[PDB]
Amino acid sequence: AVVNLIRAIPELTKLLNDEDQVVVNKAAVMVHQLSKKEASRHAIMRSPQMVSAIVRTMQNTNDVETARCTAGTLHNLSHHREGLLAIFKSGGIPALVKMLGSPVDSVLFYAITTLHNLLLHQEGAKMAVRLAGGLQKMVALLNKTNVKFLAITTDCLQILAYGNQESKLIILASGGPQALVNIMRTYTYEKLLWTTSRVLKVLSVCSSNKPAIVEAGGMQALGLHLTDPSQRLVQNCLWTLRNLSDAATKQEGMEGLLGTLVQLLGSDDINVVTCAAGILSNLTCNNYKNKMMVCQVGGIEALVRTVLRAGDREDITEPAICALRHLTSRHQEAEMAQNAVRLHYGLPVVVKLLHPPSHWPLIKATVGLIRNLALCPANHAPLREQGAIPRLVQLLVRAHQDTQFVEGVRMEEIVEGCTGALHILARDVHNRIVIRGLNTIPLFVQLLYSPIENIQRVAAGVLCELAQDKEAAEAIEAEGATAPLTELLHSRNEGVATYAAAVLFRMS
Amino acid sequence: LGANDELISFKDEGEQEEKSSENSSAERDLADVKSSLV
Repeated sequence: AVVNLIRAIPELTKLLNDEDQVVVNKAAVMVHQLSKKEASRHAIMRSPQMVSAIVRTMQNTNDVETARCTAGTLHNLSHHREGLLAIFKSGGIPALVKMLGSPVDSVLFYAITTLHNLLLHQEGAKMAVRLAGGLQKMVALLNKTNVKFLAITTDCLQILAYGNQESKLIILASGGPQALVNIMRTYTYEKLLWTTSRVLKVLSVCSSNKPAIVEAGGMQALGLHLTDPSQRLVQNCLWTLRNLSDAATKQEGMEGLLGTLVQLLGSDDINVVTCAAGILSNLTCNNYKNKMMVCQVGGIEALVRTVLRAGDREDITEPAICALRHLTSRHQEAEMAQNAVRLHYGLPVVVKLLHPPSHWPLIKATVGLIRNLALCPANHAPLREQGAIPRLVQLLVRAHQDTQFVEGVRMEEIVEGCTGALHILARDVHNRIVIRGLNTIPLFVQLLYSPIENIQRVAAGVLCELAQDKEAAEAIEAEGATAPLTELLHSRNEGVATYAAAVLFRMS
Repeated sequence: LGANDELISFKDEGEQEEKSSENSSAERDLADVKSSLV
């Protein structure tokens, strides 16, 4: 009796447009079943009206099954360029972004996966997602707990944020840093850790996102994975940690991170060595706690070995030397550190670094390290024997000449640094003879006239030490040092005033 | 006592990639993840 049992697209498109929702729901199911077959797919993808109806129904329906079926249909069409284009041109992105707010998982999954496909292969998709407010929706979803979903969501964020300062700011405003750090500290799924580390790397170069990542516990979270078997993950964490380092010098609970970084200096991967050295240099800056920990785990030796391996590679020696500089001053184990640099055979290479081909940034740091090393009397003779004095004087003379930004460094800083190093080295009777013999007194007296308070201090300091010897005190007086030193008794700097009084007393 | 500590900026080092090189694709790793999630 009932016959005709077993143009389909044009018929279904009409049904999805029906005002009757029960009809729309049933048609939605049929369309979805058809999207499962490649044959029926092309027919759907080629119909502008079909796609538009699917997109409209999805964002307007109140039926969960209809939302699921239409979202699933679009996902099925997203595997082909033609499908991606049709979805794109039919207003699919705003619709999909709206679906990211759905309380049903199946719908969210179809939406985020289809969006990822659009972002990867559809020209114009990134901009559309940003405009539609996708960034904000995605960050909000980072509190979900399905690790596969989180991996796709975070990668979408990476695609959208890469090379786009505005997107990074949006992510920041939506609380992205804290959510991303939470992921790093909570999950173990490598692909997610990796996609998430890529986002953090991108954000870490933003001056606004850097402080937010650090305060969220980012340094500690990234540090937790520096030993994971995934090389790509370790590298991403290291690069990110380095970018953030200059903003994490006030963080606590860095013990674990510092320990691993020191061990990483012993890596055969020069890129890992370079990053770890850079991170260590910044983390040891004005933080006695961090210096203590680094020294306790053999950091001095590791850093000396790093300098030796680096050779003339200044992208490795600068941070390694700066780090050694930080480790040799102002902390309970600074004295031990000053001795360790010597006991680990580092005095010769440190002095060598004062010579060409080293550039000013490295020389500046090296002078600073030698200044620290000189605080340890056992280093007085070794430093002299390696020729440190003559070179320091050479640098001083050159730098002073200029003062009468060079290669990125202010020569005034070199004058202050070399003269300070010489001031400390002059504590040694033998070094005083060498310093005196290089005809340095006239130059030291001239520095008393320096407009820089710190230069007058170290100049008076070295003259004070030199004046301990009669003949020297005589040479200092003959240079007309009396006049300026007397005026310096009125210095606002206690050190200057004190050193000046000491020299005046000795000249008499 | 001693030299003053100083920070090092890695601004250029970090901004290098996003300026000179195009962004990498993670499809190889996520393809299976996406099909599985769906």
